[PDB]
Amino acid sequence: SEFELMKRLSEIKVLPILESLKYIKHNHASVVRFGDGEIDLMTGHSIPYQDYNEKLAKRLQQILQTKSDEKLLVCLPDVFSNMDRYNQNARHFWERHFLKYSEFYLNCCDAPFYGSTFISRPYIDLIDKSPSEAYFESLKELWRGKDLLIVEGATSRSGVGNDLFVAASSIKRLVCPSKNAFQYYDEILRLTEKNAKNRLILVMLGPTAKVLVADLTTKGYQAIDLGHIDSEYEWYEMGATYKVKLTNKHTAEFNYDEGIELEFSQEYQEQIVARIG
Ligand SMILES: O=c1ccn([C@@H]2O[C@H](COP(=O)(O)OP(=O)(O)O)[C@@H](O)[C@H]2O)c(=O)[nH]1
Ligand SMILES: [Mn+2]
Repeated sequence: SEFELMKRLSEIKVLPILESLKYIKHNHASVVRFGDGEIDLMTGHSIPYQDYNEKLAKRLQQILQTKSDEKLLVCLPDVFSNMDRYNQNARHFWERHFLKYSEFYLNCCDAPFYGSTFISRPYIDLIDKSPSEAYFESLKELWRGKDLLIVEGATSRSGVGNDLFVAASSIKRLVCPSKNAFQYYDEILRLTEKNAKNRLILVMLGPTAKVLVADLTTKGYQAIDLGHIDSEYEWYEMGATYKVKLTNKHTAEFNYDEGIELEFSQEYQEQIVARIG
């Protein structure tokens, strides 16, 4: 029975958002997050913004086997216990997901603990949004007073038009393709390294982000996979109750980057070190 698989899967232990953040800070750890799309890719499917690629799938599988330590926190969706935190559509989505991949989760995810993939998703799927302010405040402490290198796609525009990164000392951006970034992986890694001197690296780049963080970490850098944090922050700032489309940039869960009306932001443009693609 699926019910019995649900119970068995609750053996997986995830540190929820605030606990994950305490871990990252205490340890100055890199962070890689596995979401539903990564599992889809690893098992042979194409996902929003990234076509199936066998080399990518293999790297993702290797990275998932890495133990979490003071250098790197490996994260999973925080859905194996206390699912009642999430709204009905999210609960259904996630249970369907881990039931489909029960064999994957039961067999490949045997570490003593994982961080939360939802460090990038601190608002919209929660029934009780009261803790979200605290979540975002804790997140911001990661980059307060830091020089940042943000590696993201052309539509991501993380922090653009909002105050998410206002307390960062400086921002440089490596702007990559908004879809199929893995095709340019070697160049992305090469230019990230070149520009990372004395910077904290934040990556918003789908499955490619996980490989980048893994490789940067092996080279001794702290790099944090932050995914869709910008969409969540925008929804939080407007007090959104549902996933509303942003007009000026990519929006999480809108899976084709359609209908985007781009603006010219001099400040954003001046932050761009190079474009890849
Ligand atoms: O080839 C790609 C794949 C995705 N992204 C960006 O990656 C971010 C989302 O990353 P992820 O899937 O890790 O987000 P999560 O939902 O797990 O927070 C968004 O800004 C996308 O625009 C990108 O720019 N290029
Ligand atoms: Mn996602």
